[PDB]
Amino acid sequence: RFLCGVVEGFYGRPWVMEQRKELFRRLQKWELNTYLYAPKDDYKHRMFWREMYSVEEAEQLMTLISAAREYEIEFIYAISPGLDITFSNPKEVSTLKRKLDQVSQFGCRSFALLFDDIDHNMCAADKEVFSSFAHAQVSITNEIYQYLGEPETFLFCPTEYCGTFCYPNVSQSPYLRTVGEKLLPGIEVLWTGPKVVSKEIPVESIEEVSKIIKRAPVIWDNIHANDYDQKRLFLGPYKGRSTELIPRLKGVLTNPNCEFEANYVAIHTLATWYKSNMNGVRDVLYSPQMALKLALTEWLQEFGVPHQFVPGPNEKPLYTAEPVTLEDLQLLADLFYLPYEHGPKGAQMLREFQWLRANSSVVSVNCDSEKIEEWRSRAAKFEEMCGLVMGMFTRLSNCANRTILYDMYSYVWDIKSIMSMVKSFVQWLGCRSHSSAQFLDQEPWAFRGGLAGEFQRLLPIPLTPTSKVY
Amino acid sequence: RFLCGVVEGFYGRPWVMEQRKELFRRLQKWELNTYLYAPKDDYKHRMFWREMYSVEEAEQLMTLISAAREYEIEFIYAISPGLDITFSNPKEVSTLKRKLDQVSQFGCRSFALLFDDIDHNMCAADKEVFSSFAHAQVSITNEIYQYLGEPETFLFCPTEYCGTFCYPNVSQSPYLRTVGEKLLPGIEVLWTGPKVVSKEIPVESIEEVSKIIKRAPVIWDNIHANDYDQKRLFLGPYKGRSTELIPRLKGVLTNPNCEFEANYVAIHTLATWYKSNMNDVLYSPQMALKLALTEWLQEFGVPHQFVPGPNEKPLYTAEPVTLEDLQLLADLFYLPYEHGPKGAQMLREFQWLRANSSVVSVNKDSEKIEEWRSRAAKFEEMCGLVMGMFTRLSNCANRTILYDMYSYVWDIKSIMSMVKSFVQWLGCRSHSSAQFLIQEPWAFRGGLAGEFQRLLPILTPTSKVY
Repeated sequence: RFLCGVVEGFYGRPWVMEQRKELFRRLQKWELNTYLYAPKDDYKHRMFWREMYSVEEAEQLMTLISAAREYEIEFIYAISPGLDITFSNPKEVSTLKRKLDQVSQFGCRSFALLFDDIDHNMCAADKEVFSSFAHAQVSITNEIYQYLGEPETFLFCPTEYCGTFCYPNVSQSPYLRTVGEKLLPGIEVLWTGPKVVSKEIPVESIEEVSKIIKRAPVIWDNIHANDYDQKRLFLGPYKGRSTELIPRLKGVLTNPNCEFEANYVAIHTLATWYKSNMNGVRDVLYSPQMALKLALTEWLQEFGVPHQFVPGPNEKPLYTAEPVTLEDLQLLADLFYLPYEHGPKGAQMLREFQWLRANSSVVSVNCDSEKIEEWRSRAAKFEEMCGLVMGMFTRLSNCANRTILYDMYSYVWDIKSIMSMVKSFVQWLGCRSHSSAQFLDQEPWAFRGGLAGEFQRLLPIPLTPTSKVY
Repeated sequence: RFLCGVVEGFYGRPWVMEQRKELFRRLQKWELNTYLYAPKDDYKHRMFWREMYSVEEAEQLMTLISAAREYEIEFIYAISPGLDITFSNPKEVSTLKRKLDQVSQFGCRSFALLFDDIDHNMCAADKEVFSSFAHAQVSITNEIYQYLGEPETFLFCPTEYCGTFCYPNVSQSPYLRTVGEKLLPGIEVLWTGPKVVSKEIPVESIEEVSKIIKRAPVIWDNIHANDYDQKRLFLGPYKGRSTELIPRLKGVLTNPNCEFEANYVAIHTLATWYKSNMNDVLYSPQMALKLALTEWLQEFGVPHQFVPGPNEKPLYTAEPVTLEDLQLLADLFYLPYEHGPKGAQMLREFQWLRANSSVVSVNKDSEKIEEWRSRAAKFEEMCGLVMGMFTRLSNCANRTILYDMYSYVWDIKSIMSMVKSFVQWLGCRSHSSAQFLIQEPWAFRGGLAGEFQRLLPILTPTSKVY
């Protein structure tokens, strides 16, 4: 019995009910089994955790819970009271019971209390009653677990939810020692690995934490989360998590991109990883590369589905003729790959452009043959690759599935707009030994990224135009 | 008779029907009168301009046209065939007629042909028939204008839509000379000023273009457009266009932020500007901003109890969004070529602190050091105002407004938090051995796009993400 699935647990615009229902269908299809409702900014889940749902909201939740049951997906209702609950007040604890009990009357049998991203400071009244922040949390979590009839699945998200957050380290944390000792053993605890967004989750980091919390954790995986950086998106495969973790874990619930339709790879490849070693104990089962191909091959089929003039040899050919290919998606994913890694093709373009720039002088004076025919042929290879990015954009912009397009638009627009400008600059580097033109005062580009961008930059890390915005 | 209003004319996720209806209400309330339907990526407007609307799409457009009429707003249906059309083929010109006549059967009496953002290259068959790109455009525009009964309002968007796009300049462009000469005089021409996103639209730039096109243009204003840069948003006032342009113009239609609810300031201040000299002395950008923000505020407390003791945990949700929070948010996301007073100020203070950083990284020059400390503390407090702004907005009852703006407000507060941290660290340099970043997200900020952009020519802070 292993919880594998998705947690809607990020900041910003939550998913709407139609999308949650569609998620359940995808989860079932890929043989996953769990959804955890935890959208940080759905107002009645965290900020206003005290308010009961209205009649309409109640009707929408009942329908959603029914849809989970119909798709053989376990629906886990989480709540996040940690920003302002007075833990020692029994009127507050009753409010929390009332809320959760309203939800069980919607049909829900699984629950969670989340204490992620809050400070350690307690109010005066809670310090009189509890000796540490952990004691207060564990107390109300135990009291709520028991009030709900000790449900088969109840989750707890600690404030120290990753290696780096544990004062002073994982294995001596007083916060986690208390959680391990006092949190009832039927309750499961959530963990995100060594960091908030863990590049790898090694087996020993999980043995280490399993010992102080005294169970195998459920992983809350932020690998594909993109709420922390406006320009980023993650389409690369589930990676850096050994199939050997599966027997050492109670589950994995991935918290992925905000943009719903961008999560085809993230969820599909998680499912391939789980299925690969569903029944192992205490030979190379999962290949990230092969799983990416499986997922992109299957994602492609959705682009032609919504959600006969033929011009002569002399006439204007159809702008719309060419559909999105598999090679376009392999490329898109390599440009928007993983949090600590660009995909092979993007890393390559970046490396070639760095090289062209630092060897730029070779081509700005007057013929040095062997170095020069190297630069020209790498520069032409690079110009062709920039052309593949524009093609990828152009064909996506024409696909029949507009819902997928809109979710990804601003990302694909951004990369193609920047590759177009990079290509232009490489072209200009190759004219320096005969063109007098300079490259480019004030258009959009002087202010790129807005005010945020200016601060970020000051910290430690028949003649077509140039002045095109669109 | 002057067309003033909004054009939904940007790239990306278009507005949905509920939002367009709500726009009409806002337009009416602020005494504007025109909407121009032109969403670049609504598929049947440009890419697939040839396809007729389905029964459902047809029903939705009839409803929307009815709503425009009900709110005393002129609905102008635009279409953009320029990527694909063979101009010389009469089957193609007929397809275009069929499309537009389906739309007039929805109730629409006003139309537009847009040729923005396409190349000048014609196919072989069109060069046999037309001597220039302009001739071909003007021909089908005139043919369509006449077929529809020479309707009162018909617009044309040229390919050379701004000063910088005119080869070789505005006043000698063969493309614009042809447009001025041959485009029927009842048809109106769209223009965006000296540039795509014009900082100013001076009076003479409009006299200059008015003479070669031989009428007063309608302005298509991209001042507040934000489709060209993922991280940007514009909440500052309508600025850089004199009230004296009004008599020299047939209208102004603003193409604003993609995020619907962000356009409260952009549209309200445009309306204040028009009203000021319907028939700079008359209009103050600053005063117009205040008017619009004070009225915008009222929407935040509206959607779309336990009282803790002196000992107990105080409500996280207690403090509502203030007027001072919105003035600050707007100053951080102001205009395309200008930050608002408060953001320019924070930037200037932070630049100063950084370049005088050395003063505090050694030790006996007292007056310069007590200057740095007190400016550094003043700056730390201002970074705190940005976090306040964020946390109160994140608690407001109008969730629709919040969601439209969330990732921008999150981004600024997340960066000010990191800037503040760095200023704190600069003031420990004369005793702390700690380095700034000891990777986590920050090494890869902006993604691959960010790394290319950087190479073109001009509880720990790394560890906490949220």
